[PDB]
Amino acid sequence: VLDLGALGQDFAADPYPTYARLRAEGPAHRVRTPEGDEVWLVVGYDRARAVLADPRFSKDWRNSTTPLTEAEAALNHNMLESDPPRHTRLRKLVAREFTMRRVELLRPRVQEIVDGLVDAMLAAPDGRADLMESLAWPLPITVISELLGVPEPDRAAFRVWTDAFVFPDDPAQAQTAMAEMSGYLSRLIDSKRGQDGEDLLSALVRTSDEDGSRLTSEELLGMAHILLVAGHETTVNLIANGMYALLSHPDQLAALRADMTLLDGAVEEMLRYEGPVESATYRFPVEPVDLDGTVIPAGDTVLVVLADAHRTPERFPDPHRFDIRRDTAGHLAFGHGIHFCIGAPLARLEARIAVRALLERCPDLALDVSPGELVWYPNPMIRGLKALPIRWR
Ligand code: HEM
Ligand SMILES: CC[C@H]1OC(=O)[C@H](C)[C@@H](O[C@H]2O[C@@H](C)C[C@@H](N(C)C)[C@@H]2O)[C@@H](C)C[C@H](C)C(=O)/C=C/[C@H]1C
Repeated sequence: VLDLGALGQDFAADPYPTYARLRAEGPAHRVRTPEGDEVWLVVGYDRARAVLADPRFSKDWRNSTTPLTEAEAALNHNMLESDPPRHTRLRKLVAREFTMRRVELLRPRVQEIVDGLVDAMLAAPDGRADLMESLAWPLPITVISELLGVPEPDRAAFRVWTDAFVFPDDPAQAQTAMAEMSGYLSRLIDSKRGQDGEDLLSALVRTSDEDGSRLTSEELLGMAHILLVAGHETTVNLIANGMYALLSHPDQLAALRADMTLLDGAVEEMLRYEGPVESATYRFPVEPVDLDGTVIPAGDTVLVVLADAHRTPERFPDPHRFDIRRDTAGHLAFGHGIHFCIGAPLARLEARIAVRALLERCPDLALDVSPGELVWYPNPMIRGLKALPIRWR
């Protein structure tokens, strides 16, 4: 039983060697996450892609040996933590809001938010800033908050709750944060009743009130929570991890600067090279599963390591090479199967507009600290930085 906790920041900063080491012996391994969670890891691209879409692996806690806590049980009635038919029904409720055509209409506004954030950033007399605080965090929370209808003065509370979910001081902090967020969402939800709002939450509230059978109040709350949190810590880290990748690879940054039509390709390679999701969300086998000899008992917690999949040579030649011109087709940065990220088009839009704005307005943009000085968060499911110092002329 490998204990990831005893590996420290060394493993947090560069977990790849550890994963590949495990991939060499087999596809599934038992480990102890930093928080003390005894879980299973699935490494290797082929096995990883298969498991993500293998119906034998449920996301419904009723099939999990580990029980939900009281505060967690208040938010699990959402699509990411359910199997069909519930999943089918819940996702249908919002699929239409996230199509590429629907998201494209948001381009003008996303552009506004980015230009404003960059305007403010370039106001620094020293030509220095923390990209995490100036853009990576502000952009994502602003967009999703406007789509759902979260008042501006309430958006700060989320960075706090979100942090307590990722790198909580103690187990209790996370639980308290959930209870608070849970209480806030219920109040936000109730405040929309009778107000004729046209934001997504208001529509959902109307749907639930009209027929509690199509969307129960537990699910309304669950839906509001998943849409706000599943795309927060992820888009934030994509922007930051992606810019770090570019800034730590001068040659690639130059090629993109020279030819901006490589942008879309650059963004995909960022997802594949330094995607924010190191490990997918909890899966629980509904029956004992045998992965090439290793048997994962029913009920155990399983984590598909997307990061290791992205470094499998057979799938991505010269894995450790960050190449924006590389063939990325097949990466699992957004998952695979029925739970495939519903916010992918919106994630891609924000990332594309943010990367272009920095390259075209920050002359001689450069990393303002050495790669080795950067600090990464411990949590195995999330790949993200504590801060990203940058500078320009
Ligand atoms: C670059 C940013 C993003 C990445 C890399 C990402 C990644 C993922 C991944 C890996 C999954 C499935 C994981 C699993 O199967 O356990 C997923 C699911 C999901 N994502 Fe994203 N996501 C991002 C942005 C977004 C955005 C912007 C939203 C919100 C608008 C969002 C909403 C969701 C939801 C609600 C699900 C559940 C889908 C379902 O269960 O049917 N994601 N995302
Ligand atoms: C969709 C990929 C990202 O994951 C999340 O957003 C997960 C689902 C979210 O997980 C947990 O949030 C709690 C508030 C409720 C809990 N459930 C038991 C009711 C749910 O599993 C994040 C808060 C967890 C991780 C740490 C994260 O920040 C994002 C990870 C992405 C992989």
